[PDB]
Amino acid sequence: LYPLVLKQTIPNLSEYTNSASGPLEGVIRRDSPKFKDLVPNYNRDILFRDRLMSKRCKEKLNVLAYSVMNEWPGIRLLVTESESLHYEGRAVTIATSDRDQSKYGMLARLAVEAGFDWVSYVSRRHIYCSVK
Amino acid sequence: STYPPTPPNVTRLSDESVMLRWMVPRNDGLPIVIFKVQYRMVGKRKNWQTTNDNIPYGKPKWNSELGKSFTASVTDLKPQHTYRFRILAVYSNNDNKESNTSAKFYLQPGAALDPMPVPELLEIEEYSETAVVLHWSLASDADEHLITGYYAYYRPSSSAGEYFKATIEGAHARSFKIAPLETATMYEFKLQSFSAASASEFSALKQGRTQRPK
Repeated sequence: LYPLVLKQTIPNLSEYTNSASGPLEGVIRRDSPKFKDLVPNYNRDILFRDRLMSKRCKEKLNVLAYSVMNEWPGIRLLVTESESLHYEGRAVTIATSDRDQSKYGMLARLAVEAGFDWVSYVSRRHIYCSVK
Repeated sequence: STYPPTPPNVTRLSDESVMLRWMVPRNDGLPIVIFKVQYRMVGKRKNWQTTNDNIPYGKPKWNSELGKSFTASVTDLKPQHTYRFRILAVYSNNDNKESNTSAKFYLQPGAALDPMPVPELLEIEEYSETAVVLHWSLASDADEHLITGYYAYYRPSSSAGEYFKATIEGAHARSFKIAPLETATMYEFKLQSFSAASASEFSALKQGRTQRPK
């Protein structure tokens, strides 16, 4: 299970395609009839730099949270942001609590393992993940 | 600390593929476990593409007084487009570091380019327990001024994996030691001549075994 490298994507294909996170949809606003569906994540072992996410997002973000702690006992997952799926709650921008950029490739792999539908090593600063 | 690969140098293999060559300079930083290969189109809306291969660092640590050099192909490229290429090293701590990018490389169609000489590959010299020596010839006609060197492709016999590649420079070479190889192991080998602009059809695929420990 190799870590991802800068700009690597698993699966190795486009985000909005089928085998990945599936299609885009409605941009969710405060007035939106959708707005009631975006759930908060009050997992205490996830650090937020925001708490409001889609349903599948939470499911996988929680497995990854405890997967990070699993891979590195004492470390915590950090969510830094919750035209892409961010306005829909279906995308996260993540790092680790100890800010170890050298772990990011590994974190990316852990987001895949944790069952995110599409992971993208977008920068040295942070990893992008999304769900269908 | 972690020392990056040099930017890859590119030669054209066919209308849809290229060979990349790079080095890791001698350094006391962390060991590299694998390299990943990335390319991107120069132009519209364009992102970095990662190929599926995980190129192993292999042994030994260094194959020269300067570092260790590597050869790898990128295939399934769209013809008649400009690309840039880079190499990413994965270190023993699972971090990664990318090379500087190559120069813009236009992928030529083959119509204007001259056929390269096909090497005639001779039986594999079963040199040692850990090495083999390839020998070949060039047809009488061959314009040797066209040739920069030869690319060798080899893998365990019957393996479904991608061929390992190695580069031998010099039109006048007619032999090449492939090493270190696994002991008592059947490999299959093919060879092509190359220049910057193209590369020959392949020699016959030849099988050869490293020696069995007595």
